[PDB]
Amino acid sequence: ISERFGTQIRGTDVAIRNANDGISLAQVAEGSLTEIGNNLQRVRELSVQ
Amino acid sequence: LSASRSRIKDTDFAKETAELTRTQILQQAGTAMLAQANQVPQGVLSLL
Repeated sequence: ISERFGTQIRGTDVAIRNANDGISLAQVAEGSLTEIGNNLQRVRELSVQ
Repeated sequence: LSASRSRIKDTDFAKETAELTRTQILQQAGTAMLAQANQVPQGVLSLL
């Protein structure tokens, strides 16, 4: 049982790391989409005139 | 990108100090037990 518990804990650590990396990926994608949206807003304002 | 890089390279000061304290205590325990084990076999001389 001690060896099995060791397996569990050691897996849990790298699982934490993988979850953090997923968070980072999502953040970067949202960062780019924001600027795309701002440019679109400007074009629409220009086109109303 | 700078935020992303730091998650996998930086030290967490909260966890390392506990390991330091544990290792320091274990060293003293080991040294004391070593001295005792070395001292043990002296008792054979009284049989002579």
